[PDB]
Amino acid sequence: GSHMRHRTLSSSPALWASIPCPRSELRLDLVLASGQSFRWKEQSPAHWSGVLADQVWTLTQTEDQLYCTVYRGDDSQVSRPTLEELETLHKYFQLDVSLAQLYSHWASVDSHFQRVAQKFQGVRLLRQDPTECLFSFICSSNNNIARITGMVERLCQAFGPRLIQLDDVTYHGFPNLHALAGPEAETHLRKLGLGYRARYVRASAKAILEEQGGPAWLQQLRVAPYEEAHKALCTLPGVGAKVADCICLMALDKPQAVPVDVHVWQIAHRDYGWHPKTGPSPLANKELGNFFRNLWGPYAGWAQAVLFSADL
Amino acid sequence: SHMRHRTLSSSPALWASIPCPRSELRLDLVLASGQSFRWKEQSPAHWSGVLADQVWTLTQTEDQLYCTVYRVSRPTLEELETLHKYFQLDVSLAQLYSHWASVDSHFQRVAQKFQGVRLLRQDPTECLFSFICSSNNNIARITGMVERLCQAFGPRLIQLDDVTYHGFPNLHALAGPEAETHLRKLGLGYRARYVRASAKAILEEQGGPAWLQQLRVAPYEEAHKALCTLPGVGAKVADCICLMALDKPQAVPVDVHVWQIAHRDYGWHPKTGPSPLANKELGNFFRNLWGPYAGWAQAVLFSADLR
Amino acid sequence: SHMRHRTLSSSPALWASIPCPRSELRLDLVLASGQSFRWKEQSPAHWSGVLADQVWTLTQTEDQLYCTVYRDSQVSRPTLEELETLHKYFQLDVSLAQLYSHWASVDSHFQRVAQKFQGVRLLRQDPTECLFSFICSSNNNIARITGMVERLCQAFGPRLIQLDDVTYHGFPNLHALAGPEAETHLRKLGLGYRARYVRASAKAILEEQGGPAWLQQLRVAPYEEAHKALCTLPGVGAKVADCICLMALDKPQAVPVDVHVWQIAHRDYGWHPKTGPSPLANKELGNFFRNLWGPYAGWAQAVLFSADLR
Ligand SMILES: Ic1ccc(Nc2nc(C3CC3)nc3ccccc23)cc1
Ligand SMILES: Ic1ccc(Nc2nc(C3CC3)nc3ccccc23)cc1
Ligand code: NI
Repeated sequence: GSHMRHRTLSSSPALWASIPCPRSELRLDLVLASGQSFRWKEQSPAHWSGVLADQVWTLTQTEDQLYCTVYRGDDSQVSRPTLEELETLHKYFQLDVSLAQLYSHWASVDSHFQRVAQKFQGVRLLRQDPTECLFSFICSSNNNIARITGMVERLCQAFGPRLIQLDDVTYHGFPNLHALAGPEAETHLRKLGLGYRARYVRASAKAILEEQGGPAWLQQLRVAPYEEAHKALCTLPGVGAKVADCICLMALDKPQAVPVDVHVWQIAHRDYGWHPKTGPSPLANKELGNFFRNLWGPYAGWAQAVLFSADL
Repeated sequence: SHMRHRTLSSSPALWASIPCPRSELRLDLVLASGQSFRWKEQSPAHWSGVLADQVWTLTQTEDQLYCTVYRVSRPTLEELETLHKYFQLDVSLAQLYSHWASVDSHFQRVAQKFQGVRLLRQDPTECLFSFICSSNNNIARITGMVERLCQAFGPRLIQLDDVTYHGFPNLHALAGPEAETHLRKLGLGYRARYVRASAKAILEEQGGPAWLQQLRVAPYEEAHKALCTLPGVGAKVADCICLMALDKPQAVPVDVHVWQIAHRDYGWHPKTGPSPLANKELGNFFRNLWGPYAGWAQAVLFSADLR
Repeated sequence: SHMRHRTLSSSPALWASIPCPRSELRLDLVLASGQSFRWKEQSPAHWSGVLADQVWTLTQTEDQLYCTVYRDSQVSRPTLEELETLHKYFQLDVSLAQLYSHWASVDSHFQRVAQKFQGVRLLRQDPTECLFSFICSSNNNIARITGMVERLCQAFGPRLIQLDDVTYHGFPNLHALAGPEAETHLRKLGLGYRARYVRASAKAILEEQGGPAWLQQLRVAPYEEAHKALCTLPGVGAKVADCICLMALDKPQAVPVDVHVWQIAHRDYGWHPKTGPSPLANKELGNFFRNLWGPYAGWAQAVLFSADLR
């Protein structure tokens, strides 16, 4: 292992900065391991360590403050987070968005939400890098949080740049398309236990580079309307309506995207008495997405995240 | 002299008791569960509110219902009897709970923690205009509208602490030319017109209160149809009044809340989303399951769902 | 009686052990979850009841199943053959850890519920006892059936032993339940209409089917043949026949369906018939759970029942 160690607050308070953030606007423990991102681990209690854009971070919070420290993978000396680095963290947690106001609105139109959301405040959507989000959720088919976390970790060690080692944890940045598109990529990824998903990863990387003109295409979908972005993602190998809706909600700034599968069907039927007006089909899935947009409004995906967090 | 809300230890000379197990009646489940909007717990375990132009305070032990009335004398026999009628204590809740539990496994699991849920026997006039006055969302907003309505149009009875108690208005007061303008200011919106119109309609039809009293004796089906001819009264409101004021224990008021319970807890779908015909079907389902006190069994499930 | 219910600290000379993880068997989830109606927790963590005309007390640690047997005879610790009949009764040859894994892999709902409810397995019951027990199961709950079976056994079954104020009787044979008095007697013991089905089914197995060797033939016969054969008996429909199949005739795929399974299926799985409870829709719901969980569907059901009853 490495002589360099995971930081805690009160081990090294010189190296931590703070963002003013109520625990009611963000609970790290509900957002960082609830199946949005698969790159955060609680390495010591209340201290969440993980990768953002080829930098490792540790995060912890009091009732009113979000405390962050950053580790850089170069000669540069151990330093407290910069202003620009704090701003990318403010963007990542979309803290511009008032969760208090959204919770109020959903509770006003949905009695079920009002009962369940009391114990589950500070559930918001991370704003993820599209590349990371796409290839993460391509590995999401027929999977659970624990197994995906493993696949993504091994995928990053194999294809992503080595950043730094803290204790016995070696941190890698998320691979670029070129690394995942290479001739060995599928064989290698299959060894790492991706199974059939290994093909979709290589094929989607090749497709975006050759057919769509690189990662600037995923950035175009961030600006494009929800419907255009969703259809465009669904043309990729391994990406159907569910995965396209996850990416839309979590990386392409489409707060109205409602990823539908057996889990959402179960909630809808049990808690709302919903049946299709036309069992899961492509058309009924779209109908159930529309139902939740009609009920909750243009941040329907965000309301869904609160119900998922409350069901788990 | 400044008069205060009584407690049982403070002035026990002025309290009478009715023998009543806490299993036959829990005041805390019945008096602020959206049947009546005129009871507040002004001090702990002590419920104060208006019955027929008199203020009462109510509290209970495990075996006794303690009541005091403000008109300095203890409640009379006739006054105790109107309170016995109000809580319909002739009806054995122990026997009903037994019967429902015997035919309904779900009820048996849920009703354990929620004993003493019964239906108040409300004045028809107060019940009708209370439930017309509701957007039918929340207890708090209706409680406000009814309180302000009573201060504006009802006779002043007494003041206890900083609470001024008014009796419910008579039909004449709600039927007047000013009634709609006034009620609109009190925030009723378009419902203010249905209140005035329904008051006029009931007065026009024989004796005002005497018509609603006829519906109390009339069969459930006749009473329900008759209420539905009133401005602002549909099947749901007519079923509330039937169950709560017209002695129709089989009345099952149906809306999205009952649909949710029925579907989730009983696996019920219509055999023909909410429609008038499907709502009637769901009412029939619960009468078939629970029997002639279906409305009372419903009240237990509502009390157990809200907690 | 001068003879008392044993506890593990009171008389450890008379107890033997079977190596058995609490993850493979929780007595407290299996012995009063409506499979058998003959086990009571007479002292905490100590389950006393009848197996094959012998009384047992059972208790467990995290890794061991501790058993003592009461036989007049010299007070002795359980024999090897007696331990083996207990190993058969709990079907401990079957890996519950492997089955739980398989069900959890194909069913997210099961995975959430089965965490707190491990060691739910199916007892292997005597067919006669299971048949007449579950004939009394129509329009009934665990508490009321436990009473009917207890009174039935005292009235018609041989006295085995008394421990404290509890007199233990073996289950009656068919001949005892088939007599001219049987229905009148059983009606007094509070069985109601079920008293008729008990006498009639006893008569039917003796006269029409050639005695209890018929129930042993159904244990060897395929599920579907055994089920149809049970359904020819008075008071045995699809639900009771499926209970007997699962709990006594070694048919792990049998899924007893009634209003209780309908409720779980609809609420927890969003299932509707691809067509309210009917004979055909009940069969459809049984097929749904066999399709989902595989050939041990009945065992997976038992886990959900144990988790629903809490
Ligand atoms: I709002 C929200 C929050 C979290 C996630 N998480 C995941 N959603 C799904 C299905 C339900 C779409 N499947 C997954 C499988 C494995 C891991 C994470 C998953 C999706 C949407
Ligand atoms: I796997 C399994 C586990 C326990 C039981 N128990 C019982 N199942 C039923 C209906 C639901 C089939 N009804 C009963 C009535 C009374 C007592 C016990 C009963 C059945 C199957
Ligand atoms: Ni349904």
